Amino acid sequence: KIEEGKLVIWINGDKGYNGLAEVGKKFEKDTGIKVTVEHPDKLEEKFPQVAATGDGPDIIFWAHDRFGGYAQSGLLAEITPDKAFQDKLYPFTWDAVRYNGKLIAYPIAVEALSLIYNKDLLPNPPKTWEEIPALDKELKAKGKSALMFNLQEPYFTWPLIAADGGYAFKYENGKYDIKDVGVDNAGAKAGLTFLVDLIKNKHMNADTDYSIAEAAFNKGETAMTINGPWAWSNIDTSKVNYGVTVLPTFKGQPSKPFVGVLSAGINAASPNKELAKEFLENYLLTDEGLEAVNKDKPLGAVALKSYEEELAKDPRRGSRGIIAALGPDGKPSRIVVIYTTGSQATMDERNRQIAEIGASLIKHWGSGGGHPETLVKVKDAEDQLGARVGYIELDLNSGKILESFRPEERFPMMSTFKVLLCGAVLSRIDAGQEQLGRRIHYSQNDLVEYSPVTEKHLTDGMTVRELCSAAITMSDNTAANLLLTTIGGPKELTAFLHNMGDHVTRLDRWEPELNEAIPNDERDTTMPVAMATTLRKLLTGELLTLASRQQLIDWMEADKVAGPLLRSALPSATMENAQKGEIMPNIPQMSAFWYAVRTAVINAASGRQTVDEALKDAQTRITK
Ligand SMILES: [Zn+2]
Ligand SMILES: [Zn+2]
Repeated sequence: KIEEGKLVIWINGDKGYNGLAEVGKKFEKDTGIKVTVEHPDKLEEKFPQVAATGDGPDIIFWAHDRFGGYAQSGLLAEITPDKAFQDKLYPFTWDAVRYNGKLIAYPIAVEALSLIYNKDLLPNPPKTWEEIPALDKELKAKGKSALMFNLQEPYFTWPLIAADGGYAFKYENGKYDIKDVGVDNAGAKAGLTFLVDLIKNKHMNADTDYSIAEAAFNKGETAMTINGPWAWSNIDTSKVNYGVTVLPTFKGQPSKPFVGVLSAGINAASPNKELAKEFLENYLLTDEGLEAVNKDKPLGAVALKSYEEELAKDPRRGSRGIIAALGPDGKPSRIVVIYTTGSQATMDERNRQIAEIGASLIKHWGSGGGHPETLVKVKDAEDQLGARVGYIELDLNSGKILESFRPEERFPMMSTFKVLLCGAVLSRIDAGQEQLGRRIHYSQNDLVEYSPVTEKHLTDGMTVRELCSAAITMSDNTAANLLLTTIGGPKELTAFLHNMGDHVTRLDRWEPELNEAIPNDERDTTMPVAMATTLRKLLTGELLTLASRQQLIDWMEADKVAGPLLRSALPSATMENAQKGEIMPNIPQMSAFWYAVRTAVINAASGRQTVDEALKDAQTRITK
């Protein structure tokens, strides 16, 4: 059935098939094997048909989502690359091509929508979705519009719908639960409501599809569009002075686009599995291989770290203190605490220094922790910032201090107290005294400075779960106060810590007053060693349940990713949108998702159905 002795490749017409062919000639010269590149019609639908009969191409290129439907039947082969190669790619790209611990494909490129804006019409793009209506009113006066994108398809509309808590299918442990769908939740409804209101207020049109949006932006008629790298060439051709940036926020939370991982899967019926893995590992997944493909058709962002760093260069309220659990894709094994002080340093300077300590930590991981170089970088941090730095690196399992610097001096906790706060919250949940979905209502007066999520939920309210997430990940100050009120205030948090053996850490004040940090003021302070030990008691033992531990870990993970610690260690517009987005579920049940959600959006857009009933009907359709 399948030719013995040569490689046949199936890649889509929109992708750089001619660029992959040049890599095919680079392999042909070195080995002496005829590399064929074919682009047939409906290749993602033809592959289930051909591979089932013991036939088909050796290597298939497609987004990872359909690849789950091949691993179920048995059409894809297991992938065995060494860590010497698995390190060269991003840790999340592999988790997109995993089915039951197995590896079914090599990740090549990452696809995610981004905000594209005309620099001539709009030099400074909006940071939030909420400011777009008033910006559209500004631009209509000049015969232009603010934003035009494909409203017909769920994929283009999802980033906004999912932003405030929407999801396709729940991912827990590793398996996607086909019964837990989040297209019906309050977050999804708020998201769709905003879109519908944009349509109702005539900032957008219900008829706008892919070609109407693309032509309107490329002709300079609209200031913004929403698209992926597959559209970049048409804009280059159009000669519009354009930038690509992070999608706007909605209710203080990032837009949540679907993440496609263009992947190269090896056919299970193929007799050339080893011959294909050589071409993919040693030829394609190199700087030179990706170069040829990216030249033919821009891939956007790539799976190979060395080449993404090069592409990221293309021109087209922070943390004084930090707390992090590292080695996280598997159970975290280390706690890091760092505090910076003084009124001299800018946040960019603070962030730069924290990143350098982070970069130093990852460099010497698995070496046993506490490498002399990292202590040098910490001392260098105190130096450059012109004020005391506190630091501790702790092994989560042993409780052993791997490194310390000013471990027993007091430092203002500031935003780091919020993890301890939500630790107390989850403790009341475990006991039956609290529910993560209990909604809390509040007024304008409750709002303090630096409250990006809470200030957009005045009419809606917020669940305890949303408050903890906003407090930790978005550092929402009002959120922390509202959570403090639930447990009884700063004295109760202090009482909670003393009851679990931490007699150092103290919270005395509310937000924003707890942030002021008067020199040597002992209010709202901790020690690096106190904080790390307390964090350890919360993340090990029986102080929280497994479910609560995992949730505390998951809040901290998003905080660590959004923060400075990992910036210089593992650093694009496509990539940054993908990092805050949703990995597209690799199940055939996704077909039911696409059908129902498309119907829901066109019905809510037209006024055929209300937003509530349109998404209820969609939810019913999925879980049927
Ligand atoms: Zn919300
Ligand atoms: Zn005490």
